[PDB]
Amino acid sequence: EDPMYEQFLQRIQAVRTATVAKDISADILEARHDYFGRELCRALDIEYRNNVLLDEIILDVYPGVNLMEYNVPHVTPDNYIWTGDMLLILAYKVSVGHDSTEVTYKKYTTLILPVMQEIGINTEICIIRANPVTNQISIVGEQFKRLFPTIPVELNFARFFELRKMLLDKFA
Ligand SMILES: [Cl-]
Ligand SMILES: [Mn+2]
Repeated sequence: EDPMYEQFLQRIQAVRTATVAKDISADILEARHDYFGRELCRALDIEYRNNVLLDEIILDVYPGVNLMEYNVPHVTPDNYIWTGDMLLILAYKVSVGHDSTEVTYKKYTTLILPVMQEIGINTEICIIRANPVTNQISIVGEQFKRLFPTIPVELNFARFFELRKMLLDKFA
């Protein structure tokens, strides 16, 4: 009787269509991504956000920026850390493979770093990935690994697994 679980259960119970069920599956994958981020930020004593506009990040680190003379792409990374000298752009991932990591890594690089270079904010793209089966944590970003060499998260993706399995069983 978690509310998140009960609400997915109810939709899986209700769904008749493979088409509508695709949306439930994506929402489960999203909720799983967000649970990892929430837990990861608690373990690291860093502020949890999910999807902050790049414009909002620039204004927090440098409120005096003359924002009007930059083309700021309207991307929403998962989170960020501003140390006072470097900006760490964070994305969370829950996956067994690398591909989603490499896709996002390149997306964030193409879209964030150039305007940040124009502004003069030292920025680095970091991705943290949880394997939902083994609970192994893979990190990309040299400075993140320096700031957080130990990550004491305790994770449990079983509820997410059970929900997805029930969908897959409904639509063999
Ligand atoms: Cl994910
Ligand atoms: Mn995201």
